[PDB]
Formats: sequence, C-alpha cells, structure tokens
Amino acid sequence: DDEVIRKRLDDRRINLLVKSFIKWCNSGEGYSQYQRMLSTLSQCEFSMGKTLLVYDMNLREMENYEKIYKEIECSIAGAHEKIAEC
Amino acid sequence: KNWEKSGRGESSTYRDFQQALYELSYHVIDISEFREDMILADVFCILDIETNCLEEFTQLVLACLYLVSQQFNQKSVKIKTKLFYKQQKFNLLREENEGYAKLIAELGQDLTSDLILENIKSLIGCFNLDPNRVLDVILEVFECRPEHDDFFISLLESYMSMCEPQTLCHILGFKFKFYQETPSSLYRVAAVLLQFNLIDLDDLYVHLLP
Amino acid sequence: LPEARTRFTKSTRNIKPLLSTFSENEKKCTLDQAFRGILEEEIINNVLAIISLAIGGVTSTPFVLLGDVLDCLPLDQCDTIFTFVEKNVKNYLLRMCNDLLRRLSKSQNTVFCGRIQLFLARLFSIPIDYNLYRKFWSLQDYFRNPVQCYEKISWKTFLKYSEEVLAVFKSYKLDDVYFAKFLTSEKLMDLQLSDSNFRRHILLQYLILFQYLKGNYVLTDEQSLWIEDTTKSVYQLLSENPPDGERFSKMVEHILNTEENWNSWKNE
Amino acid sequence: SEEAEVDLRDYELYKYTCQELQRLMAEIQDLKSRVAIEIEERRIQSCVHFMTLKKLNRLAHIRLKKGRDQTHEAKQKVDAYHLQLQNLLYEVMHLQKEI
Repeated sequence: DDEVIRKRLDDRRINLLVKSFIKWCNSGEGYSQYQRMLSTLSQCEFSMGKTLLVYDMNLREMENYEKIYKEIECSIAGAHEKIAEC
Repeated sequence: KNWEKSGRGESSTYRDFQQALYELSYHVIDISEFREDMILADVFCILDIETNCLEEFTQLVLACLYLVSQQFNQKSVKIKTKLFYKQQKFNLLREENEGYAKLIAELGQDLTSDLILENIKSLIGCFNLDPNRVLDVILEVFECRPEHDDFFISLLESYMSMCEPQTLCHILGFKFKFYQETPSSLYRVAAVLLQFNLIDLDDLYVHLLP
Repeated sequence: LPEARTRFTKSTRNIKPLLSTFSENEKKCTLDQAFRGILEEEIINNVLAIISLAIGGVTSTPFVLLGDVLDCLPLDQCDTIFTFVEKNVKNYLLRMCNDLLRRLSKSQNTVFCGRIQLFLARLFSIPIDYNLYRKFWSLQDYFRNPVQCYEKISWKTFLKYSEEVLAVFKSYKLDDVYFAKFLTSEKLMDLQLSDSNFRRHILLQYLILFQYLKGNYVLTDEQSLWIEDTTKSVYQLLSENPPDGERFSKMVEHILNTEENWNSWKNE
Repeated sequence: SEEAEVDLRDYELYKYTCQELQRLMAEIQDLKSRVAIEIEERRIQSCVHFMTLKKLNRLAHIRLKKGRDQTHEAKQKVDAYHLQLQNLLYEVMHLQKEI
C-alpha cells in the first residue's frame, strides 16, 4: 500500500495524459478529439524536454559540486597555512 | 495451431515485435503457458497490455487473474501533501532546540541592528525557524529589556519590512488573548508599538477582551 | 485550428501588439502552449521574466512557467527570478519554494534559505581528554533527540554525563565571520569553555528540554525531583553570568512562561 | 540498473520520441481523413505508440529521480566538507583573536 504509493512518484500528470488520450481514442467532434490529442502530445513533448533539461541541470550541479569540492580542498590548504600563521 | 506458430516465431525491430505480440494477445481476448515459455520486458509488456485492455468486463477480469499467476485515495493524498509540499516550519519551541537557544542567546548578549538581522536570517536558514515565532521571541526579549528601546524598534521596523504588516497585530492579539480567560510589561509593549505607528489601533482594540 | 496556433506563435513574437492581434478557452490554451514553447527556446538559447510579466499583465500560466524555469535554471538566474517574484507581490508557489529548499545545501545558501522562508511566511602533543569530548557531545545528541530520555540505560548515561559536565561547569567558575551551527573542535576544545555565550546555549537548551519533559511519556518521582533540583542549579549557574545574570534569568523565565501558553497549540 | 545508465548516456532518445510522435500524428491524420480492418490496424498501431510513450515516460521519470538522488548525495558530501572547512576557519579566526 504505502510502498506502491511512494513508488507512484509529474508521474501522475503523464499517467493522466496517457489515460485521457486512451479514453478519447476509445470514444473515437472527431476533429476536436484529434486536436485535443495533438495538444496532449505537445504537452508530453514539453514534459520530455523538461525532463531532459532537468537531467542536464543535475549534471551541471554535479560539476559545480566537484568544483566546490576542489575549492574546499584549496580552503583546507589555506587552513593549514593559517595554522602555520597561528 | 496458428497461435503456437506465431508465438514460436516471435532496438526498433525487437520493440516492434514485442508490440505486435502485445496486440495479438489483446486481440485474443492458456496464453500464460506460452508467456512463461520464453522475460522482464515480457512482464512489462503484459502489464501495459492489461492497462490498455482495462482502459479499452468479466472475460478481461478473468484474463487478468489468470495472467497474474476508497480510503486509499485519502491515504495517497495525505502522503503526497506531506512529502511534496509540507509547511515544515518547526514552530513551537522545542522542535528546533539549538535554533531557539542560539536565537535567545544572541538576543540577550551584551550591548548594529543589521548584523543581528543577518544573524537571525542565517539562523532561520540553518535551523528552519518559523518567522512568526522568531518575531514573538524578539517581542518578548524586547519586553524584558525595557532599557534599549530604539534599537529593538529599528530591528522590528526592518524585520516587518520583509513580512506582512498584520503579523504583529495578530501576534499581539494572541499574547493578550492568552491572559483573558496581563502584566504591565505587555501593555507597555503594545503602547510603544502603537506610539511609533507600527500597528494600527483597530486590530489591537478588536483583540481586547471587554 | 492549428492555424490559430501559428497565428499565436507569430503575434507573440511590445505588449500592445499581441494585445491587439488577439482580438475561447481553447485559444488561451494554445497561447499558453506557445508561451511554454518560447520559454523553452529562451532557456535553451532575463527576458523570461519579461514574458511572464507580459502574460500576467494580459490577465494561471505564469506560476507553471516559474516552476518550470526554476526547475531548469540552477543557481544564479534562479536567485534573480526569486527576487523578481518577491517583488511581484497559489499552491504552485509552495511547490517551487519546497523544491528550492530541497535543492539548497544550507552550506553557503543560508541567507537564500532565510529569504525563501520569510517569503513563505509573508504568503499566509597536547593532552586531550577525548572522553570528556565524547561525554559533552553525547549530551548534545541527547539534546537533539528528546525521546531518548525514556529508556533505562539511556536515561542513566544521560544523568551520568550531565552530572559530570555540570560539575565541571561549576568547578570552572570563569568569573569574568559567523558560526550558525556547533563547531566540534577536537583540537581547540577550550575556547568554547571561555565563552559565556556557549554556556548560555548549553543551559538554555537544558531549560527547554526540562520544560518539554514536564509538559507512556511518564517519569519517575525521583527523576522529577532530580529535574527540579537541576533546574535550580541551572538558574544558579545562569545567575553567575557577569553581564546581568539575574536580568537574563528573569528574561528566560518570562520566555519559558510564555512557552506554556504557546504549548496550548492555538490552532483555532 | 546499469541498463538505465547506459540508455541515458548513449538526444537520440528524444529524436526517437519525436519520430514516434510524428508516426502517431500521421496515424491520427489517417483516421481523421478516413474499412474496419484498416481502422483496427491503425488502432493497434496507435495503442502500441501509446504504450511506447508510457514506457519512455516511466524510464525518464526514474532516470530523473536517480539523478536528483545522486545530486543530493553529492550536495550532502560537499556540505560535510564545507562544515569541516568552516570548523577549521573558525579555529584559525579564534586563534588569531586570542593571539
């Protein structure tokens, strides 16, 4: 129960979009349904692009964290120098 | 025997073949044996086919049971509302032990309001102190130290610059409603705030008992 | 009808031009789609705030736009856009702020965390006794978790370390660039002893802990008498503080008195 | 789990996504321009496209979750290193203040 609820994790939005598409298709006014399907597919394309952008942002954040770790190593070296100064 | 031959016969081409097998199984409307004869991709395709068929009766329910080999709604709503967007302010006093301890130890030091403002912002950020409780503790320290008045008045003016003006009114109303069901210090604080025009008379007057 | 989508993409590329070319909800939906698309174009290739302001002045969408942008823009334009939203003054705002709080490290973004929370509020060699260090910071761990003061060995070790540490406190008798969190300095170990504010931190934590404990979940009568006696000794120690010891003690007394009122959970 | 990292490492996935979206657009244009056998074939291909889209969305969401988790772990490591460096700097500052 709780495990599946947690694994559900957005995902609900894409699932609802796919479900609405399947429902409209099973129902298939037809031009309006095709246009709604096109709207849903464009929304899904925007969601895929957003996921790709989020992955790129995570990669850039990892790179920045590596740079900050190098900076913290330099700060520890400066702390040893300040220990000599102390 | 055509079904057995089709099953024995059959990543673009592989995905196409898997989708074709799923479509054939959907058009079937015993297949479990052939499914187990050959994977995790097969299990995922079976789950997708079951979801689509549920989207697209008794026969379908029986097929799902064979292939298997209300309060939940509110529970999921609570789980998502807690995980995704929780207030998580550590309001009262004792949740953030280090936080309020260091806050009061910073307010009670020997006696520059900008430095204390930045220190309080840093403490809020590090220990997740609720802003309203911070303002309450500040007002109380202002009560117990009635010598340094203008300093805390500039601090209260700068702090309320970054908050809603009606927070002070409601907080004073709470601190007065507590004693309803009232020392001189409480009245002194409200009088000082009213004099320097920090809060209007209407809200405080409404909060009073008589 | 997709001709209307093309017309919207055209007339959207200052504000009065699109305001006039717009002269029904499906059209608004296609326009929001075009807004998202051009925002994606901008972020791939600031002006995003300009477009969000244009849409807001046209008026929904802008909250979704800010959410997507803050999910995309990692650090700096994220700060600029957050300041912009601060200047702008529903649940989407809460989602954005929570995602930001979950992304920040609280290591060098502390002031930014404070700003986010304030906005959320505006919404609604040398001989070292390593064993003494162990005792002190295990006491600190007890401070971190109050529920640990209910078992037998836990409460016993807490009492032992507390008695030893307070005995050292009383026997010290001092009689005399910002650190937000505690600094566990195994080589210094001593400059925190000389600071009276450090002792104030420790004793105020003690007082809040005892106040919560007095407010399962039951105690022994001997333990409660121990709590009262230690409260008295803590007040004695706070009085020993050279700068207005008794004034500070009375201030903390008023604080912890108001604490009882705050414990009434004024949800109404 | 290595299969997910391999598929994420090696834009081609987004191109195949957009190509299947073009396929689905061609099929819905065929249905809008349009026999029961062709309608059933077409519907089967549309359902296959929908299933492929669902699987791709699930894979992308899982990859995003894993990436965010790794980033959070790196952030915690950097914060620990920064706290150690801050303790060192506090020690140096207090030693300069006492001396």
